[PDB]
Amino acid sequence: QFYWLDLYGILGENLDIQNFLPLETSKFKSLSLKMIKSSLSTFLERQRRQFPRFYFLGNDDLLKIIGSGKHHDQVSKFMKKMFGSIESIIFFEDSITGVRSVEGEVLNLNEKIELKDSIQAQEWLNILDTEIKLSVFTQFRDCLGQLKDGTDIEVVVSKYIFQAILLSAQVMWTELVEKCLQTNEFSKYWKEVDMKIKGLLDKLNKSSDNVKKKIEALLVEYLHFNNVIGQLKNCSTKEEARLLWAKVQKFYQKNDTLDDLNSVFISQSGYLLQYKFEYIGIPERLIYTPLLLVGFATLTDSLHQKYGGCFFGPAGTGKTETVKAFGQNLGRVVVVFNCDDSFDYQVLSRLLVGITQIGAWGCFDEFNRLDEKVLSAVSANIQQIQNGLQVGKSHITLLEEETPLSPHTAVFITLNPGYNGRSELPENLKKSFREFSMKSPQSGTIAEMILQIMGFEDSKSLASKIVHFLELLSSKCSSMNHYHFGLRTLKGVLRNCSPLVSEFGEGEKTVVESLKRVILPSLGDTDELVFKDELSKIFDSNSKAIVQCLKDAGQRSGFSMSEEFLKKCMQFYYMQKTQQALILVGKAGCGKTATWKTVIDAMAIFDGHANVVYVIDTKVLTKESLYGSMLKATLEWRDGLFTSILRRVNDDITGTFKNSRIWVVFDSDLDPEYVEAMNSVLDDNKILTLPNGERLPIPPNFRILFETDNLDHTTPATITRCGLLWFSTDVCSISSKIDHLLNKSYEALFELDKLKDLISDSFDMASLTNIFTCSNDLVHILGVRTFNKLETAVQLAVHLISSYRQWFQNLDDKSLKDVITLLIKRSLLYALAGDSTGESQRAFIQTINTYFGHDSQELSDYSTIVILSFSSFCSEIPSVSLEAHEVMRPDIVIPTIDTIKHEKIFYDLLNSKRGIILCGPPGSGKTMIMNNALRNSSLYDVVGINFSKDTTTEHILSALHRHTNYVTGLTLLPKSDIKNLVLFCDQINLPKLDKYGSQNVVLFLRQLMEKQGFWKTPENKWVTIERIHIVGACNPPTDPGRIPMSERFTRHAAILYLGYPSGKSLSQIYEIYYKAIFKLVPEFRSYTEPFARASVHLYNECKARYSTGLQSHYLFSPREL
Amino acid sequence: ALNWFKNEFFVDEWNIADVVANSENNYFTMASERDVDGTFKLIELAKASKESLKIIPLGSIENLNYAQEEISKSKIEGGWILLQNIQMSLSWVKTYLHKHVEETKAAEEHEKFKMFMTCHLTGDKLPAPLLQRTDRVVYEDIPGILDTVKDLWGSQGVWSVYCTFLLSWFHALITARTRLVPHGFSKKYYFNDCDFQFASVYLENVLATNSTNNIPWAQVRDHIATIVYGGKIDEEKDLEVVAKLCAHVFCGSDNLQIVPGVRIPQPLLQQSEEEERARLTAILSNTIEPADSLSSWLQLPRESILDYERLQAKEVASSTEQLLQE
Amino acid sequence: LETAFLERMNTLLANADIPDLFQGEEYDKLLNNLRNKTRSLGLLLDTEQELYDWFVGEIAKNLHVVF
Ligand SMILES: Nc1ncnc2c1ncn2[C@@H]1O[C@H](COP(=O)(O)OP(=O)(O)OP(=O)(O)O)[C@@H](O)[C@H]1O
Ligand SMILES: Nc1ncnc2c1ncn2[C@@H]1O[C@H](COP(=O)(O)OP(=O)(O)OP(=O)(O)O)[C@@H](O)[C@H]1O
Ligand SMILES: Nc1ncnc2c1ncn2[C@@H]1O[C@H](COP(=O)(O)OP(=O)(O)OP(=O)(O)O)[C@@H](O)[C@H]1O
Repeated sequence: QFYWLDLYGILGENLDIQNFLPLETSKFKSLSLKMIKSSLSTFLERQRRQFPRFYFLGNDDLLKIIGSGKHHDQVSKFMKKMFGSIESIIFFEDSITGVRSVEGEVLNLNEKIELKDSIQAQEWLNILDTEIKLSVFTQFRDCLGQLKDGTDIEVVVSKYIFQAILLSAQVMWTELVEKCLQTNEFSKYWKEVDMKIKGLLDKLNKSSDNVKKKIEALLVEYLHFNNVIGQLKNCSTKEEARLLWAKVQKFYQKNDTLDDLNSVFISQSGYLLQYKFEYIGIPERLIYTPLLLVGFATLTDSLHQKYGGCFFGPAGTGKTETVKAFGQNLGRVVVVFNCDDSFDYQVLSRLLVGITQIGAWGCFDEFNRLDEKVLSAVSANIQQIQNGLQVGKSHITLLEEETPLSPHTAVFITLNPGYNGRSELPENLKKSFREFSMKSPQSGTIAEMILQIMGFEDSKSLASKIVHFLELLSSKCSSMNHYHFGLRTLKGVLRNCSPLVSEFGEGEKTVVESLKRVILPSLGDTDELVFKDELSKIFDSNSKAIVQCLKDAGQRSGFSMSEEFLKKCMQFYYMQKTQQALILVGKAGCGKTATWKTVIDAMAIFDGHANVVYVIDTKVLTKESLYGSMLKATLEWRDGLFTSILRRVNDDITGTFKNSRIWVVFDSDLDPEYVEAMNSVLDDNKILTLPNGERLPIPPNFRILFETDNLDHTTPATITRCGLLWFSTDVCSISSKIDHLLNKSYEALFELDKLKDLISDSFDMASLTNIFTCSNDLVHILGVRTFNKLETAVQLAVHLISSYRQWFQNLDDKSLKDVITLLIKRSLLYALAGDSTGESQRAFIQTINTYFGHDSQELSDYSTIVILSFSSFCSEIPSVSLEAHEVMRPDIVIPTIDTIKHEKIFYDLLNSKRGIILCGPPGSGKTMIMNNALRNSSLYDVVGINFSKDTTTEHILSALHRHTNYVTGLTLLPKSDIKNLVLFCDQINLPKLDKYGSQNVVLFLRQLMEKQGFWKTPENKWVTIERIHIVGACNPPTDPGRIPMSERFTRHAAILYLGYPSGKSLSQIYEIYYKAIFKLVPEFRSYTEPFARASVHLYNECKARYSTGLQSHYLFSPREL
Repeated sequence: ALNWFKNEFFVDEWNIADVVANSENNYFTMASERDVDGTFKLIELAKASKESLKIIPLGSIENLNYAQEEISKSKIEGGWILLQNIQMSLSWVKTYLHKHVEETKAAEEHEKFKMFMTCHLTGDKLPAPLLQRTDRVVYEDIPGILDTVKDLWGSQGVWSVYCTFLLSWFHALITARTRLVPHGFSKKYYFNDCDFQFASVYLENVLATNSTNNIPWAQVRDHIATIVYGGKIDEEKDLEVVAKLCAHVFCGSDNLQIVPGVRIPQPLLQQSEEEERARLTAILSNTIEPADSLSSWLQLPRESILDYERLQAKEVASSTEQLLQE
Repeated sequence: LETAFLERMNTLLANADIPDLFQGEEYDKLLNNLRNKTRSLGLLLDTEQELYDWFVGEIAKNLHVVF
């Protein structure tokens, strides 16, 4: 009944919209419902025209707001998106008595707004906008009246909203400083403002939350006042005083006019700006510095002539917050967009239409991320808006529609030049903007003022020491990419000092603890030593519960809690308290996943909150699948995976997310063309901006994790926003990892317990240490570190030993020890030296036999166990008798010992459910050997894919279309319920690298292996894989055109090297072939040997003589034979 | 030494207005390097010609379709149409514009049509068949200091004209300084007509509210150094150079030695605006830019500009010798 | 004209079929056609696996490609 009820509430029970929607009204009456609902976009655009702020609501949001005009519940819920500064509407007696800001401030209206069912949302919302403007002005008027009369500052702050008190204080400060400027008497007024600062600072310690926030912001403003007043007091001449005073912002009121809302204006450098009296709430105020003031000056100069403002410079200097603070100072709130390459001409044009009609100020962040084409195209619209404002036009034409021009708008752009993934503005677009450099903020003043606000005993000394220490670290640490000690790091430190004030006592101890927590987790060993020594040089000087939670979580999950592992867990736990965005960088297999899962589980134990975690592979997904896409053909927005998750969390239909944490893990390489889209999500804006116009807030408990192994192509724009955790080395020893793997393999399985004891005794680290040490010296083709090869050893050994459980009950102790020893030796051999050549494998067998002890069961080249007794493959090779025609068959394999060994080990590995990669020269028999191994099986079907340069995830998924079914998360199963599927990947390493050095298809295969599932993009659902295995083959990564594959993939698969057969082997095989053929002419069968010899000799001499150094296509292999 | 040849033999030289005004063509291609754009030259031209110039940037299908329609209209009814950054849409330059221009090679039947195209000399290749039909003009800065100030002055109550004259000198001097990339400013920068225009606006705004002749010269210096021109400057050394030049020019002295040649006295408030403009123009036109103006007028070490100037002369002379041998 | 052409001809010679040409209802139709042809040839193939195996085998038998 859902769809009819939805469209009935939307379209059915409404006889006013039929004058614009007569077709849909009649069509609904007859009733397809979905298509009618998608046909209402024209009316939605009509409704947007009647209230410009509606451009920040999606189509569904407009449908809801239009429908529920009889309740006025839903309209409140959109205030955060429509106005930004307002959280909700305060209703009473079917009328509005006030509004509630984001910070919790309540604004009362001068007159209650009576509501009716017949009055549409746009109508009384326009009334509300006028009423909010009038109420803010009224409180400003009354507060200025009281302050000018002589009322004390401390007895007015508790009566009025922040804006009224701020602007009254500013106007009085301007007037009084100008009167002081009339003469040389500045000492008395400096003392007066100092006393006011002291009074407010003392009152701060005795305050409620809202009063606390108001007093903090007022203290910021009065510290700026005092600094300015002191500077003017210390000028030499009158001209110096006038020169200094002309450069700061002055707050004047037109007390001689009739227009109330336009009575206040701002003077700076001879130019005047109009104060708007828009409600902004109680935002965090920026400490005033010379750079901030000069930025305000440049923005004022640009706005005088209606030119677009522009700030450029390196990342982390406070450009966007400078723009926002400028807007706040002018009594208005700036709408912030996050530009991306998903924007095009239509998106920017629509956003400009919205900003035009609203009368809002818009700031475009990361403007360089727009591609060149749209940067060229939108210059016409930029020029038209500028010309319209300068001339005084009443309408402008955008996207073929004439729309009104609200004479309050402004366009600002923030751009970071010279960064990866950024572009360059064309000249005819730059000429429409006034650029200003923001290269270096005055961090010392910021630190000093913030510390003074926090109430620290000595702000000057601590500010000096912190800033000097950060400079020393930036000067002394090694040359590494992820070292940034600029303003964002300073803010992280100072913010972390806040919760620790009562822990240490408003002194140096808090500062040093904050420095440690912020900086140490991101440093290496050398830089850790430098940090600790320097911190000791410059500065003079109980976690038991969370530690025990971590211990419990680790032991229950089964990971050894080593000292390094616990250290990293503790650092992560303290970092995630205040950082909503963390990056974990370490080598493949070092234990990042263990670290963050363990810490979240410990937090779940400690707090009792639920934890829902989503794992997204950024590179495998395209951007239009991750962040969603607008279909321009229908103008219909459809969410991506990340956008869908955020929307669902914000909706919170059942309230399930009120007592839980949401974790989003990006398990792939950082890519500046993906992660930068979330810049405004990660930084203080905490907002996701979509191209369609929506603005999705980020909940306070919504944290994002990035997991990768490099920071090569990542720019400072992301590194300086996210807290960074650096893993120098593996979190545990080889013994601990073997213990974990053995416990997990056993638990996955009386008899098994004694067998567990036997196996654990067999895995004696005393000899395995030396075996690994001398394994490290071999040549590994497409190799992997020893630390990431242990998994194959343990898994295969456990599988092999458990396969013989049926015959252990009747064995003596010596027999059991011998079988276990031989199986473990063979598994260790193939795990460590499987990717080496034959001679290397035999020497490694020799070393294994040496180190396990002379008195242990010996492993040999072709040793095996038969149904128990020990034997060898060399005695178990049957002969083959072919008929002549059977030489034409593709599925004939002449048996031989090396073939049997390869087939046996491959099949054993496959049974253990370990992914397999075959590697060897072309023609060595990889696909043949695979095919022969599974041809005679009854457990597996085979599906083959041929990979190439331009294959994608789509080809691999389409290859399984006729073999698999989707069965309701969702599951993907083989169609047959008796055999599994083995999906063999031929030439896995050919698919080329993208512009940043990644293989999306190989990452997709990694996701299939590791997570046993993937994300279905059109529906944004999780698909679990049950009975599909992944194997593949490639040539070595030295032949032309082959792409080396990252360790993060290959660590999940055993690697077997397959070289060419020896000369005698080829001679015997092809002698057998010629013997089969000569049955046609048996009178020449005496020549079977010399013909085979001639063929093999000719092959060898052609291969040696005609190399690829002559022609690229001179490749010779047994295929020719 | 290089200018010797040009001055001795050649007795005339054309500008953009000369080329457009005296041409049988009606399609014009302008080219420049990065961060140099002559769109304002075309708008000044069109205003001087009392022509309606419509400017369309290319790079998107919407602007392209609108451009096709407006090209048709501008060729049937008349009017000037400008297509910016044609290299951005070569697949349309090489297909649509290529065919149409040949068609207008044929019609030559409407007198009030002119099409202008801009492109970058450092960008991609435009098709030769289209390139060799339209007229071609290269836009670049005026090399001489006195020439630059003369042009700026020619493009344009006594205090207003006096401050404009000083600003013209300042703009010429700073633009000349930008040539010495390793000696003048630490980093390469560009200055254009918008900086001059904003400086003029600020100077007029200051003059509007200082009727006492107590000109706040310190405010003028700080604003011009820091905001109008300093906004582009991201280095302390270069900003100090700018501050030095501002202190030299806008000092407010009774008679400024703006260069080792002309001295500029302050105006008399008893004189008319036309009188003071005539006096300033006479002061400008009566002087001579010396051979070593790169040093004396910019106060640079001679040995520093020597490498710059000599290497330019070396390249020019070497190319001339190679061409003459062949 | 495009590298995609190569991406097709590679598959077509690495394996008999091009799976992208016979997805969804195109697959269903293919199977139906195969069934009809099978009945017309006096062969008994019941499942989609048998039909598709016969299809790819005949393709490998009959089609020759000359570059
Ligand atoms: N005057 C100030 N007082 C206090 N903190 C400030 C001040 N100016 C900037 N900050 C701090 O600087 C950071 C704001 O930087 P912002 O987000 O604007 O960077 P950005 O230049 O836009 O970055 P990017 O190039 O990475 O996009 C916040 O930490 C803010 O607290
Ligand atoms: N404390 C520990 N004790 C035992 N084994 C551990 C411990 N920590 C990690 N391991 C093992 O080490 C490996 C750690 O890999 P993990 O799953 O954490 O991914 P990773 O190192 O982040 O790699 P990738 O980025 O490739 O996914 C796993 O085999 C895990 O079993
Ligand atoms: N008994 C045998 N042992 C080994 N090779 C044999 C035997 N009988 C025939 N051969 C030949 O060995 C070659 C097997 O190589 P195959 O064609 O399977 O290569 P591949 O592993 O798929 O190679 P690539 O990586 O280039 O795709 C074929 O020429 C096959 O004819």
